[PDB]
Amino acid sequence: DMFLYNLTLQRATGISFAIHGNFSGTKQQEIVVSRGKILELLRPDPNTGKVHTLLTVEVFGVIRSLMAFRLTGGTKDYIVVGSDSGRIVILEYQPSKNMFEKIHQETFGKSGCRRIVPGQFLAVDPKGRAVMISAIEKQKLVYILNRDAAARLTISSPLEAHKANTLVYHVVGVDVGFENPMFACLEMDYEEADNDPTGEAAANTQQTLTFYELDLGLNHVVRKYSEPLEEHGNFLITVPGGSDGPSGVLICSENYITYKNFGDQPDIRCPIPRRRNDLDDPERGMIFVCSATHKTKSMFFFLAQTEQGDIFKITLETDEDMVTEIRLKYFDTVPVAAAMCVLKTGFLFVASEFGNHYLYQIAHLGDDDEEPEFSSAMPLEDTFFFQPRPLKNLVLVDELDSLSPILFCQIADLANEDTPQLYVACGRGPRSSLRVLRHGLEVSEMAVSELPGNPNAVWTVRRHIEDEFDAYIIVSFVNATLVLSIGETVEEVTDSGFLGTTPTLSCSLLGDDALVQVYPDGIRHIRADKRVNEWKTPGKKTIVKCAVNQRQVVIALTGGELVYFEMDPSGQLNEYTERKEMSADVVCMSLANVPPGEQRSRFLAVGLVDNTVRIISLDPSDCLQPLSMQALPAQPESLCIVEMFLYLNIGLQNGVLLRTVLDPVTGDLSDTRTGSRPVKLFRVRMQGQEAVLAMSSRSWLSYSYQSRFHLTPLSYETLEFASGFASEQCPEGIVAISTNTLRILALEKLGAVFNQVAFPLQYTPRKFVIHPESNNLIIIETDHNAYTEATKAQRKQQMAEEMVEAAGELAAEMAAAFLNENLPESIFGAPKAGNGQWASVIRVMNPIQGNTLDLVQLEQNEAAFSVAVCRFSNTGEDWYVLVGVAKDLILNPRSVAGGFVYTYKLVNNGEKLEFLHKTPVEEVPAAIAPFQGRVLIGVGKLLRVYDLGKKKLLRKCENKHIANYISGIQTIGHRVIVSDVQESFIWVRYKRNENQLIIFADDTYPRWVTTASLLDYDTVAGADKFGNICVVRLPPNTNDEVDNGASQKAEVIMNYHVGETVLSLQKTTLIPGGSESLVYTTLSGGIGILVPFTSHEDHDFFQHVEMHLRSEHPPLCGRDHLSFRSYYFPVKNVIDGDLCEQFNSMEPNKQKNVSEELDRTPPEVSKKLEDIRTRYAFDYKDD
Amino acid sequence: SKYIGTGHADTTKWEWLVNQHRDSYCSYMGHFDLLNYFAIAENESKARVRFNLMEKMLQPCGPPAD
Amino acid sequence: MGKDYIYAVTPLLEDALMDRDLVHRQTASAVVQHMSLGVYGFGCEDSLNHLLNYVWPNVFETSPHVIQAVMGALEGLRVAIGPCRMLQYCLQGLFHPARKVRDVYWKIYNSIYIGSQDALIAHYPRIYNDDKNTYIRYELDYIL
Ligand SMILES: [K+]
Repeated sequence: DMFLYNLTLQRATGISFAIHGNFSGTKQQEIVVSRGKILELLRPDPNTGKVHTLLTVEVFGVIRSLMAFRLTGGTKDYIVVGSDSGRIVILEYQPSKNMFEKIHQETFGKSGCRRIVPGQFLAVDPKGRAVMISAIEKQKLVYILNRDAAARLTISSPLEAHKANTLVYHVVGVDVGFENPMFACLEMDYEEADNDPTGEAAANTQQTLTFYELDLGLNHVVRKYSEPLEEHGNFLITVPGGSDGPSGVLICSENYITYKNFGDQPDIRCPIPRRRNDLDDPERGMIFVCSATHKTKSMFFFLAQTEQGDIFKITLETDEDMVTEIRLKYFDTVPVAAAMCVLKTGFLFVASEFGNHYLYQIAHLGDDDEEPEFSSAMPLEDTFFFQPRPLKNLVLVDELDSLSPILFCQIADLANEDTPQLYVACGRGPRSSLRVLRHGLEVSEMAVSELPGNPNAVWTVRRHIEDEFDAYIIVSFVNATLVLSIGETVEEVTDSGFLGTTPTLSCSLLGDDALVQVYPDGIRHIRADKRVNEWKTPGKKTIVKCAVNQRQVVIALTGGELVYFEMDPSGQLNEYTERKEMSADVVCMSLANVPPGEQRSRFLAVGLVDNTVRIISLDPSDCLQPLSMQALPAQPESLCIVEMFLYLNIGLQNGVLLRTVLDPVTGDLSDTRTGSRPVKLFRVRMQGQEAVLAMSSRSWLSYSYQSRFHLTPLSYETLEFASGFASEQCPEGIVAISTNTLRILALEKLGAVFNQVAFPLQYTPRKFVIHPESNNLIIIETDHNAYTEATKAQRKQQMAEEMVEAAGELAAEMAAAFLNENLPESIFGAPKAGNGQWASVIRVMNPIQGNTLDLVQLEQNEAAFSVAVCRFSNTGEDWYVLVGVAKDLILNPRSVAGGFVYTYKLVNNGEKLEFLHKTPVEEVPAAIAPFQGRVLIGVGKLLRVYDLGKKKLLRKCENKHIANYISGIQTIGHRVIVSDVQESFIWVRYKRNENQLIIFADDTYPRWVTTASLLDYDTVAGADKFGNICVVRLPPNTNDEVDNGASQKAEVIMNYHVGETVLSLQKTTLIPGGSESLVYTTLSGGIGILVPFTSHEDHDFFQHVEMHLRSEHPPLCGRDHLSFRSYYFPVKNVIDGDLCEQFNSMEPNKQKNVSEELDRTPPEVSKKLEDIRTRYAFDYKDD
Repeated sequence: SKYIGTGHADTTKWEWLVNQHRDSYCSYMGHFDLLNYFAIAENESKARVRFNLMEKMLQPCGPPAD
Repeated sequence: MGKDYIYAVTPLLEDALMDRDLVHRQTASAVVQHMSLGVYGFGCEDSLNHLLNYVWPNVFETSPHVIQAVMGALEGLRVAIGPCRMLQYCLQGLFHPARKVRDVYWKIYNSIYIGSQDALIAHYPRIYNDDKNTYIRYELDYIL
């Protein structure tokens, strides 16, 4: 029994359905987005656009439909949600309770998305009084939303609309004027298509736009009319009827757009226009994907969008009930969205399907244009040819980040700080990119200025104390200093007074306008009136460290010699009488900033070579005298007296931490170790409060926060300095340096998630590998339906010739501007073509900087699949690059052509590729697995074993018992894991004495395998298409030495439906000094981990917590939770995480009911659930 | 018997076969992320995938016997 | 809580479940159902499979009450064992040339089919195509 405990770290960020409205009840307006199972509410900012996330809630089910409405006269919008099980819910918001109040449920059908069970398509009436649910079969139900005088929602009985053998493409109800309500549907019959032996009813059968009628008085649903369409139809808008504009639907379809009211209405058609100078196949049409009714009291205009990123401002024209013109006019070109919303005061929320999410502010209203408007009234047989064009109306307010779809994640360290980074190659088309993920606190980037040299320490200190703006930026090199001034156009300044030919070791403000620098030849007291009080160093000694204050200057030379200065009420210096010398040199000291109440601070924590921190008073009564010394485990580098009652901290010579309260006797401590690189305690300002930005391997931060302690890192790579900052660019920031940079950073956040940086790419990256030796990356990039660079080039020039061929003065040229701009494929879409077209690009990239190393481009119809940098046995110590290629994948129906394998030599410290040879193979290669100094290739159905020859590969060994088809392959150093596409994993042992491949173990349970990552010699941690993580252990009864597929088997230990698709498993340790964790990333952009336990007592504790938490608190959308994870398989031996972590969210009387039901206090329960995350994952609390 | 998909002592392989096709495609439409899989796999848009599925609802497995 | 107390019940259910009498088959089959519902998601299957192999040949029996208890028995074995192993012990004589065994295997197949059809999607056996029609769902066969 090895039970597992799910958990999550980054929620799925893929938008699929965005409706909006007023759920606060107020004038303000909020957007219900919907993720895969994570419902989420947002709020834009009407002043700077930052979308501040407010509520997020799991529903543990499948969100299949999502429509808002509002009853007559109400001001609080609701939400309807359709479930996977045959029960519909209605929600409601609570602005103070901060949760979703359920209202009512109805039971009408079975569970699971069947055919005849409704829940698929959801129709609401625009008056809120009726609502309709409808499957893709006979069962269509209509409800009536009556409100009584008790301010609730008295729902009614279900209304039967059974009808044998029909389909439904789409259902949206009709804006009728206070009548028996009308519901539209694009039906399709097929009972004609079920008897013909010749089978011509697959043709000659088209949609009817049947309308449905409720009868309130007589309590039955009757059908209104039925009229045949012409061409097949995707989605439909309801035209706003009532007293403003006519009542109809306008059917978008294959290349046309068609109004069709019922009545005596004649039906306009108008075709969808095409771009100037297409680069496509003219076989493919163009349809729409989304629609956005902008209902205003005075008028309305639509904004719908094509495939290729084109928003159309359809300005409808009509009569009182007749229709006159559907004239068209484009709005602009943005990236692709799947649903989007328009917000008042002109906000547009472009919600992409892939990658980032956008938010546009409408800068120019109305129709102010020079490109001509189109119409349906024009005679044309030729379609309208319009211009593509840059961004002209809209402006991009903010770029909301997302990560979906995460394809191939690897967890590894490719830098010099402790934490393993997350390299994720994810994207879609030419918008794809490579993203570096880290996990520390939200470091806000402010300024970048790269300089030659090595800055060590750079302060930002005021000139005068009254200012909320600082004065200078002091970039101290090794051989000089760079002095900068904040004139908001920051350049090198001269009249600062410093003039640092020597490096600056501290910057402090002693006088009211007197700045003090610390340099190895002395101390230069610099009043704002340019007077120089230069202190000289006696002898050839150098100053090492110092301890500054607003009235005290404590320094330390070589020899442990303390020289104390004093600020007068006049503002000048007086040297203290006794220079207290030490037995060891001073490695670090600490003196606080003075409080405004007292005139001086007492303590002086002095770290030495003697490894004994010493407490020294600086009062005039006991100044420079011993108080208490205390030995230390290592040699510190810095010390900092900080606040949030007196505090001190001690950083060791590795990235570990201890604590020390500031006192004549020390009492409190909690240690934290998350280090191998020494700690630098530098002063910061966290929202009006001081903390210690400890700089180690990472830039760590321990802070008291109302005595809620946290050891917290920064979400950025290695740094070496910090201080405060205040300017017009950033009134509260952090000045940070590293090797060969100069940056301004900032910290503003209390919460903790991943924070990232991204690298641009070209195609959709299938897979990449690490170079071991030089530590570089090998990206392979592959698209279906694409043109490569050369075919794009000579295609454009050939089409230019084809525009010289048009037989006419050829008295002027379009080519002079037409050969100028290649549109950036980042934003201007992509020239998609073909059915068997392919492309391929292979790239090397360095993750420290941004730049690329080598580029290879390939054949048109030959696209790269796999790669493994491997050394071979019988050759030298040199790595290669292998690439498999397939040929002409007519993918549906599957018919392929062949394969080839390249070989690149990987020279120049892995920084330049070169071709060596090429070999043929009759079928698609899908496997490059290095193995015992040779490479393995599993091709098609026949598993093979190759080796390098000087002109080709030299086939040695080959299996053919493998039944269907071979997808992937992974090997422990002896045994071989075969990833069969229908059957489960197949264990293969190879005879080295005989050259023979042997299958000895199998499964009876066919799983649609994608990926795997192994843990030991006997357990295989697989995945699935649909979302079933599975692990199968080999029994120790399996005879290793042998000669349905096998009588012996391998038994399941785990089956756990996730609900999304998992792509790259990797067991690792996320935090330093931690434990094992089997990380699953998933397709929708999320990250999930897995957990091993300690004891059956802990496990049955959590199990009883499940036993009571399920029925004593049901899920939100009414999904039977055990029947949700138990969807395909019976679940075996997993404890869910997020179900059992709603104790932080339930009602306090039920906290009493459950916590006292198990006889345990809620601080004990919540502390127990703190312990798991602080143990394994990214939790930050400091004991 | 009145439920759709009930077999009996005369139902043939074409009937059972086209039934498991039709509820297969209804299941494909029924999920929410396998469409994102097919849209990432071959390069399309999701509405194109939905429309191709709904058009291949009445086509596939062709004409019957005889 | 009777999950650790099933093992000694199994040979007890062997002399019970062996072919003696109507009350044994009927009530003991109801015990198969109730046990099968008590253990649901609780870490026990192979015992129940060893039950299942003794359950299965009892199907061809003429009395309607005891075949009814066989039906609900197979419904409990459906919900605990899973749909896969039910269907794998189902597909044998679906097309057998005899109406008597066909009424049987179709009837069990309908009682499988109404309950949780949506789970059957992955567990369909793939059948390769003839000349006239396409039988391969390539949707289950796309490769990245
Ligand atoms: K030392």
